[PDB]
Order: sequence, then C-alpha cells, then structure tokens
Amino acid sequence: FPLPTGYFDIPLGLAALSLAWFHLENLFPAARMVSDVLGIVASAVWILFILMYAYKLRYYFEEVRAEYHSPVRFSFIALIPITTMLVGDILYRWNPLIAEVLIWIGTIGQLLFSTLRVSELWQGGVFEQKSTHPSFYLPAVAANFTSASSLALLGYHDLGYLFFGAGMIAWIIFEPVLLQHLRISSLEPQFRATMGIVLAPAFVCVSAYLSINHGEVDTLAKILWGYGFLQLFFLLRLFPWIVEKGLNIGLWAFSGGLASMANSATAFYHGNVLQGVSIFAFVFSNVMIGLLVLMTIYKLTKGQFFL
Amino acid sequence: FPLPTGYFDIPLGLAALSLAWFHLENLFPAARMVSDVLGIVASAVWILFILMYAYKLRYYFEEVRAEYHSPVRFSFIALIPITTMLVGDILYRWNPLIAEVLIWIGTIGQLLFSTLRVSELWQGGVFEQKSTHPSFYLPAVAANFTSASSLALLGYHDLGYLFFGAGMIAWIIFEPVLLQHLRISSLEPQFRATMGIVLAPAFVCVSAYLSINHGEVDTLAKILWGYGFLQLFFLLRLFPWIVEKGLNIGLWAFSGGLASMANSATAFYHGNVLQGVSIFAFVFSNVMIGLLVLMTIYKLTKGQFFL
Amino acid sequence: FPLPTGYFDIPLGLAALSLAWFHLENLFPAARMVSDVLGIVASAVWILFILMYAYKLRYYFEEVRAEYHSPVRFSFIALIPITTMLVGDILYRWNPLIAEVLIWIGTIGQLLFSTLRVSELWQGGVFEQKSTHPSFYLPAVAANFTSASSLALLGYHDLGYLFFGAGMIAWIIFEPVLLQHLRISSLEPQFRATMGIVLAPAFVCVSAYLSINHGEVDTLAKILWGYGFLQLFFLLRLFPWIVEKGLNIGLWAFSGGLASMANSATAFYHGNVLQGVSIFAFVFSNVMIGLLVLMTIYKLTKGQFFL
Ligand SMILES: CCCCCCCCO[C@@H]1O[C@H](CO)[C@@H](O)[C@H](O)[C@H]1O
Ligand SMILES: CCCCCCCCO[C@@H]1O[C@H](CO)[C@@H](O)[C@H](O)[C@H]1O
Ligand SMILES: CCCCCCCCO[C@@H]1O[C@H](CO)[C@@H](O)[C@H](O)[C@H]1O
Ligand SMILES: CCCCCCCCO[C@@H]1O[C@H](CO)[C@@H](O)[C@H](O)[C@H]1O
Ligand SMILES: CCCCCCCCO[C@@H]1O[C@H](CO)[C@@H](O)[C@H](O)[C@H]1O
Ligand SMILES: CCCCCCCCO[C@@H]1O[C@H](CO)[C@@H](O)[C@H](O)[C@H]1O
Ligand SMILES: CCCCCCCCO[C@@H]1O[C@H](CO)[C@@H](O)[C@H](O)[C@H]1O
Ligand SMILES: CCCCCCCCO[C@@H]1O[C@H](CO)[C@@H](O)[C@H](O)[C@H]1O
Ligand SMILES: CCCCCCCCO[C@@H]1O[C@H](CO)[C@@H](O)[C@H](O)[C@H]1O
Ligand SMILES: CCCCCCCCO[C@@H]1O[C@H](CO)[C@@H](O)[C@H](O)[C@H]1O
Ligand SMILES: CCCCCCCCO[C@@H]1O[C@H](CO)[C@@H](O)[C@H](O)[C@H]1O
Ligand SMILES: CCCCCCCCO[C@@H]1O[C@H](CO)[C@@H](O)[C@H](O)[C@H]1O
Repeated sequence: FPLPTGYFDIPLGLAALSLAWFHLENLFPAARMVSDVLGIVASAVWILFILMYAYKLRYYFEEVRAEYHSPVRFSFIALIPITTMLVGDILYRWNPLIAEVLIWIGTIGQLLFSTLRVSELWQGGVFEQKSTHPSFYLPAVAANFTSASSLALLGYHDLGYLFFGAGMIAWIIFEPVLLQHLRISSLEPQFRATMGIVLAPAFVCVSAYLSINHGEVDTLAKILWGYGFLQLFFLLRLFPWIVEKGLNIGLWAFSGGLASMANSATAFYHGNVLQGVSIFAFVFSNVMIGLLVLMTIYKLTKGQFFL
Repeated sequence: FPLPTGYFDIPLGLAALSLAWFHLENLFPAARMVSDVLGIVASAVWILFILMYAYKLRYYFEEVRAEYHSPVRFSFIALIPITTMLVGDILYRWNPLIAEVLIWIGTIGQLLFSTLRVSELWQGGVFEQKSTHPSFYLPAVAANFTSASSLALLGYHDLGYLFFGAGMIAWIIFEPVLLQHLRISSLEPQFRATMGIVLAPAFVCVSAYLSINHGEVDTLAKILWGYGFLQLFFLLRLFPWIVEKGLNIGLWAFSGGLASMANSATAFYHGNVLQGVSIFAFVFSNVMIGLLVLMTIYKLTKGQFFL
Repeated sequence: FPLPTGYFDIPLGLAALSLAWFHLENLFPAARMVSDVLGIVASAVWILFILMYAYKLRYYFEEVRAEYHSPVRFSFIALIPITTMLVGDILYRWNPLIAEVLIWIGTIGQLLFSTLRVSELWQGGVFEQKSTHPSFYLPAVAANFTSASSLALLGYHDLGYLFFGAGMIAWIIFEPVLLQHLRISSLEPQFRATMGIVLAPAFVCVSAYLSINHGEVDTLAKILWGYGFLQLFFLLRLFPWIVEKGLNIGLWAFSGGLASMANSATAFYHGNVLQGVSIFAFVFSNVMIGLLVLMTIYKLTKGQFFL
C-alpha cells in the first residue's frame, strides 16, 4: 500500500505549525495569512491521506490488521485521530460546528484505540524489550495532549485537564524505560528517524498545558521547557548518528515536537518570559519544518514518496 | 492458617467507602447513616482479622516469617497498618483519642515496616524481575497516602504533606518498571486479581491530596483524576482476562481504588467540578464494591472463604 | 594519578554546607563566620583539586580519556563544573564579578559535558544494565540543580527554572530504573559508597527550588522533603550493609545530599514549617559531614588519602 501510516506526521506537523502561527495574529497580523496557508495545506494533505487510508481499510485490510496487532507498529495509527483533531482545530476559525465534530471523533477514536490496544499489552507475551520504541508515545501521550488542547478550545477546560493529566503522567511513566532501553540497545537505522518523537513530550506537554490554562506561563510551564531544551540539545548532538544511513521522509517524526516548540514559544513571548529564547525557538522550529518541506518536495519530484 | 493476609483488603475497602460516604453528610444527611453502617462493619471485620493475625504471629510464626521475607508476599502485610489507620479514621467521629492512637500506631508501623523491608530489597539478589508485582504499591505508596490523610485529619497538615510526597513520588518511581514488566511478562492467573491495585494510585493520591489541602479541587487534582480514569478504562477492558480462570475473593484488591474513586468524587462534587463524572464515579464504585460484598456473602455461605 | 575524580565530593560537600550556614546569618549572626570558614576551606581544596586535575589532563591524559568514555566513570567528571559553580556561589558574597565568571564557566561546561556524553549513551551498545549506578545522577541531575540555583543567585530566575526543570524531570526519569536495578542486582562493595548519592535528589531539588522561588515553602517543597526523608530512612537502615567492607573516603558521596538537607532545613525554618524537623535535619547533616571531616583528617595523617 502506497501510504505508510507514518506519513500522517506530515499533516500533523503542518497543522500544529498552523496553530503556532495562529497565536501570533494579535502581535503581528500577517501571521494569520501564514497560519491560514499552512492550515489549508495541512487539511488538504489530511483529506488525501484519510481517503488513502480508508482505501487501505477496504482493499488492503490484512495489512492494517497486522500493523494493528504489532506491538510496535500499532502506535502510528494513533496519528489518524491526532491529525483529525488538529485539522478540526484549524477549521474552528471558520466553522466551529465542523471543528467540534472532528474534535470529538478524534478524541473518542484515540481513547477507544488506546483502551483496546495499549491495555492489551499488559497481558504480556507480545510486547518485548525490543518493542520499547519512541513511537509508543503516540497513542499514550500525544493523543491525550491533543484531546486536551482541542477540548479546551471548545470550552471544556476541566475535561481538558483530565486528558492532559493522562498524557503527562503516561509520559513520565513510559520515558524511564525508553531511555534505559536506548542506552543499552538503542535502535537500528531503520527506526532511528523516530528518535524525533523523543523531542515531542515536554514541548507538546507545555503547549497543551498553556492551551488549557489560558496562556499563563507559570512554574510548571518553565519546568517543562527546561527539560524540552535538554532533549533538543541531546537530539541535535545525536543527529548525525540519527541520519547515519541517509536523510528520509521518516524525519517528519520531529515535526510535532518542533511545531510544539513554536507554539509554546508564542505563549512564552506573550507572557514576556524568556522572549529571546522564544524568538530563537520559533525561528529554529520553522526553519527545520521548512527543510522537511523542501526535502519532501524534492522526493515528490523524484517519484520517491509513495510505495 | 485460615486467614490469608490479603483478606485485609476487605475492611480496607469497606473502611475507605465509609469515609467516602462520610463526606456527603453535609449535602445529603442520610449519607451519615450509610457511612456509619459501613464503618461499623469495617471495624468489626478489622477486629476479627487483627485477632486472627495475632493468633498467626503466636502459633504460626514461621508462616509469617516466610511471607515477611518473600520479595513478593511481604507487601500484603502493609495492609495491616493501612486498615488500622482507616479504622482509626472512622472512629474519629466518635472518639478522637482512640482514633489518634490507632493512627499513630499505623503510621509508625508502616514506616518502620517499609524502612526495614523495602530498603533491604536494594541489597539485591532476592527481589527478581518476576517480583515486579502490583502488590509492591502497598508498603511503598498506599501506606504513605493513608498516613498523610490520617495525619491531616488530626490536624497535622505539614506532616501530612511529607507522607503524601513520599507516596506520590514513590508511585511515579515504581509504576514505570511495573507497566514494562506487565507488557513483557504480565502475570500468571493466580496473581491477576492484584491488577486491581493498579487502579489505586491516582485515585488514592488525589483523595489523600484533597484531605490535606482542604478539599480544594485544583489543577494537580484534575490531572490525577485524568490518569485515574485512563487506568480504569484499561482495567475494564482487561477485566475478562483478569478473571479468566474465575471470580475470586482476591478481587477485593480493586476495593481501595474503587473506594478512593468514590471519595475523590465527593470532593469534586463539592467543588463543582465535573459533577456528572462525579456522580458516575461514585455510583460505579459503590455498585462494584457492592458486587464484591454479595460475592463474599455467597462464598461465606458455601464454606469457601477461610482456608 | 594521586587524585581520584570522586574526591571533588569533598569541596562539593563543604561548599554546599557553607551555603547552608550562609542562609542562617539573619537569624543567628555567628553563622556567617561559620559559613565563611567552610567556604574558604572549600575554595582552597577546590583550587588544589582543579590544579591537580589540570595536571592530569596534561600528563595523564589517557586516564582522563578512559574515564571520559566509561559509561560509568564519566559521571564523576560532572563534579568539576558542579563544585566550580558552588565555589562561585560562595565567592559571590565578596566578589560578584568573579563569582559570575565561575558560575557561567560551570554551567556552560556541565551542559556541554552532558550534551556530548550523556546523549551518546542513547546510541546503545556501551552502557549496560550493570552501568545503572547512582553516579549517573551527577551529570544528569545534580549539574542542572546547581546551574539553576547559581543562575538564580545572579538574578536569572526564569533561566534558573529551565535548568531546574531539566534536573527535576531527569531525576524522576532515571530513578525508576536505578531502584529496579538495585533491587535485582544491587552493587558490589567497591561501588556501595555511591549509594550516598541516592540521598541527594529530593534534597538538592528542593534546595534548588527554594533558591529560585524566593524561599517560599509551598506544597511542592513539602512533597520533595517527604520523599527525601523516606530515602534517608532507607539509607540509614542500609548503612551497615553500605560500609560492610569498611569505612572509606568514598563516603563523601553522601555530602551533597546531607548539605542540601541542611540548606533546605534553613529555608523551612525561615518559613515556619516543621521547625523541629528542621533543627533535627540541620544538626544531623552537620554532625555527619563533621564525621566525614574527622575521618578525612585521620586518613590524611596516615598517608592514606592520595594514590
Ligand atoms: C483503524 C484500525 C483498525 C483496526 C483493525 C483491527 C483488527 C482487529 O483484530 C481482529 O478483529 C477480529 C474481530 O473483529 C478478531 O477476532 C481477529 O482475531 C482480530 O484479528
Ligand atoms: C483509529 C482509531 C479507532 C480505533 C479502531 C480499532 C478498533 C479495534 O478493533 C478491535 O480489535 C480488537 C482487539 O484489540 C478485537 O478483538 C475487537 O473485536 C475489535 O473490536
Ligand atoms: C514533574 C514535574 C512537575 C513540576 C511541578 C510544578 C510546580 C508547580 O508550581 C506551583 O504552582 C504555582 C505556579 O506559579 C506556584 O505558585 C506554586 O507556588 C508552585 O507550587
Ligand atoms: C514566538 C516568538 C515570536 C515573536 C517574534 C517577534 C519579534 C519581534 O522583535 C521584537 O519586536 C519588538 C516590538 O514588537 C521590538 O521592540 C523588540 O526588541 C524586538 O526584539
Ligand atoms: C508483622 C510482621 C512480623 C515480621 C516477622 C519478622 C521476621 C524476622 O526476621 C527474622 O528475625 C530474626 C531476628 O529477630 C532474624 O535473625 C531472622 O534471621 C529473621 O528471619
Ligand atoms: C506490621 C508492621 C510493623 C513492622 C514489623 C516488622 C519488624 C521487622 O523485624 C525485623 O526483621 C528484620 C529484617 O528486616 C530482622 O533482621 C530484625 O531483627 C527484625 O527487627
Ligand atoms: C506529575 C504530575 C504533576 C502535575 C503538576 C501539577 C500542576 C500544578 O499546578 C499549579 O498549581 C496551581 C493550581 O491551581 C496553579 O495555579 C498553578 O498555576 C499551577 O502551576
Ligand atoms: C460524589 C457525587 C455524589 C453526589 C450525588 C448527588 C446527586 C444529586 O443530583 C443532583 O441534585 C441536585 C440538587 O441537590 C440537582 O439539582 C441536580 O441536577 C441533580 O443532578
Ligand atoms: C574534562 C574531560 C575531558 C574529556 C576528554 C575527552 C576525550 C575525547 O575523546 C576522544 O577525542 C578525540 C578527538 O578529540 C577522538 O577522536 C577520540 O576518538 C576520542 O577518544
Ligand atoms: C568538564 C566539562 C567540560 C566538557 C569537556 C569534554 C569535551 C568532550 O570532548 C569531545 O569528546 C567527544 C566524544 O563525545 C569527541 O568525539 C569530541 O571530538 C570531543 O569534542
Ligand atoms: C512529581 C511531584 C510533583 C508534585 C506537584 C506539586 C504540587 C503543586 O502544588 C500546587 O501549587 C501551589 C503551592 O502551594 C498550590 O496552591 C496549588 O494549589 C497546588 O496545585
Ligand atoms: C535550620 C534550622 C536551624 C535554626 C536553629 C535555631 C534554633 C533555635 O531554637 C529556637 O530558638 C527560638 C528563638 O530564636 C526559641 O524560642 C525556640 O523555642 C528555640 O527552639
């Protein structure tokens, strides 16, 4: 099937950057235009990708079956509901009713998804030590942070805090065994682009947190940013090793983290906290996601995108 | 010996539900009656069980010796001081002086217990990977949350926060390796009823927290509830697997978690936060502990309770 | 080479105790004298030790090379920048300009150090399960807490909170796998003195936190203290096992934790919170670091300090 599930990272990353620029509108009006263009690109890619995936469910169902049951690959499916909610969040600026349908479909879906599949891992005997990949953050952690921000947007803040709490504690509970496994075993080259997901948790956390708490940059938020930057420096240093066997579309896995860096940076800028670190983060993230776009345009014009 | 240490889960669960109903008195006066009846049942079962256990110490001491030294079974002993404190908490409504004796005996006991036994595990060579069971939450985590709430009740809030902090950080520090071990190895049928303890931490946490912080439902509390509900959904889905080889009195291990669900729910209802989720949680927990009571009455009348 | 890297624990511990006494000046003026004497001793030992280590870099460079690459021994190098910052903090009372040079050198150094070396562990294949030692807290956790407090002192509170957050979350993320490894494997006698580092995190955490947050003893701070005392009781009980094969200069590894116990205790005393527990902690820590000094004076006069 020509569409790898992982490619939902593309509208994921583009949609989150849209939302990041959106929060700048009231400081710099031209940011709205930029926010709108990214949101439209992201929504169109999401529509294309949802229709391709429906095509897969219908005619390549065994391949979805097998990725669903894999203790490793099941995770990427969580990107479907996540981008669904993020597109819904973009659309809210134009049609709050369609946005809310999309947000609930995505929230119910991810919750149902993790309850069915993540819990089942606890029966033992299928997940193995080498199953301890960064992609596990998706169903467990990123899905919940996205429901939390998206439900806040619709005015459900208390409900938002529940899903936030689920994401935050799930993250702290998984990372310990992940980092220990990387230390000991690490990852073979073909999985290494997924190290980009390791960037995500702190930054997606604080961005979701600031969405629910009215943009108030407090101690918790500063604390998350600190640890976010620590992981960024580590990943920067690791980058040559990560792309040891070459650059590839898998690198879109950094995009959710990078985009949350941009988003959180806008909140910090608004609240007048580390404004310089903010400008740096926002510009850095944008340039990098920009490089991902240029490399994806390159591959599209060398017939090397789809399978 | 006819009394398994695990059976202290019974007055544990009944006592915590008593305390849960107690907090409803000022919204609905008939809740006091219900709180009192459960507290009396719980206290009577606790007296019976304490006298049976003293009997074991005296005439079956090798069996206590061996459970004490087991890296797995030592944990259930922590239920003795825990229920001791909870009974003390019930009794406070009638006799604050006896309640405080019981609360200090239970606090000193659990602290002394964990300091002697839990620390010793760090000498290595006795605890094994397959020793990573949910029952380890008892000495480490539940004991401390119970001291914290119980010491708050007597007016020692700052002292309460120390034990709370010990419980909360101990929990976050153990769960990561527990969940990883369940993923990989899981648990054989005879230990599976102890999955019910996994429900407990978030809910016992927030309940203890609300006891110390004057019932103020804040961000931390909402965060804990979110993760509590995530684990509930997982455990619900896992339930058929949990009771694969049949229903049994071991299922009383859910009761501390269920009861803390009820207790925290009353605090949330009072503070006007997610009142509907609150009614659901309170009713759910009560029905389930109610089912545990009916199944225990059933077994008592088939001579299948004691050994 | 006559100086083991670990011996930087000596000025580390002495410098942190200096800072602890410093905070008592405004309650009890004679504490300044005591603070100054310790700070001078600590600074002189630090100068001696820095010059010995420069000597090692220059003429014994292969030995630094090999300790740098060890997945276990690399950690102790982090003590160089840590004590550098702490000496800088002492000196601030006399010369704020030299203090700030030292603080930035130490912050840039530790950050650069961890980014180069700690991240590299994630390439796998060098760090092993038996590499899971308490010394790993140094580069990861203690280095960051020291930058955070030291940058607060110079007036950079928001920057302080970033490094604090990095330390705090790094700690919670490592301890889980550490404690599990001690439970299963523990440590051979020659590494056991490093159990003293396990005392450090909660107490260094809360001390750094109180430095940044203006000494305000809040819920988070009480929570950290609770868990700090839990680990203290465990370590007390473990002590005979720790010194099974004899007392040795390695025991200076407790000194950062003990000194942070003293420091945090002063903040708690000021804010009128658990003042009695505070007096106990302050006196306890001082007596113990005092015993370490007497045993070090003893060994110095038996020619059994340097190699
Ligand atoms: C979007 C992701 C879709 C998930 C596809 C799920 C595969 C379901 O799993 C299957 O379903 C059958 C019953 O329905 C089972 O009995 C099969 O044994 C099992 O393979
Ligand atoms: C894309 C997000 C929505 C979730 C869709 C997945 C539906 C799961 O499918 C389920 O797979 C199970 C195994 O866990 C089967 O046993 C069940 O019959 C089936 O309901
Ligand atoms: C695991 C990481 C969790 C870090 C805990 C967050 C610290 C909470 O910070 C708190 O909230 C307010 C925010 O300005 C402060 O006023 C409070 O005094 C402080 O306790
Ligand atoms: C998330 C960070 C993005 C916000 C970027 C805006 C940077 C604008 O730059 C700032 O403009 C100010 C006035 O508007 C000037 O006075 C500042 O000195 C200048 O740095
Ligand atoms: C309520 C739980 C009671 C715990 C029973 C503890 C068993 C103690 O342990 C024992 O104690 C002896 C000394 O007292 C030791 O020397 C024995 O070796 C050891 O087995
Ligand atoms: C029920 C809660 C109270 C705690 C009672 C347990 C007392 C522990 O018993 C102890 O066992 C040790 C091993 O750890 C022995 O070495 C000690 O001699 C003994 O004091
Ligand atoms: C590991 C899980 C810890 C979650 C951290 C709790 C977040 C603390 O929440 C804090 O406390 C107050 C409560 O309303 C808020 O005002 C503060 O602004 C916020 O920082
Ligand atoms: C922990 C939750 C338990 C509290 C349960 C009480 C539910 C009562 O029900 C509520 O009564 C209100 C008035 O008292 C009505 O006005 C509400 O609409 C009704 O929902
Ligand atoms: C204060 C601690 C100093 C760290 C000493 C670092 C050892 C560096 O590591 C080395 O550096 C060379 C290049 O510079 C490498 O190519 C060598 O392979 C590698 O051994
Ligand atoms: C004492 C704190 C300051 C940090 C000094 C250490 C400098 C690291 O040295 C580095 O070692 C690398 C391997 O990780 C080599 O590959 C690099 O060439 C070298 O830059
Ligand atoms: C992992 C351990 C983290 C513990 C979380 C800290 C709890 C934060 O405590 C918070 O900050 C203020 C401090 O007085 C309170 O007012 C807030 O109401 C409370 O949420
Ligand atoms: C970190 C704790 C160190 C502070 C130690 C000072 C202890 C002094 O002691 C206190 O002095 C008070 C007046 O100053 C008396 O009134 C108190 O009762 C007495 O306990």
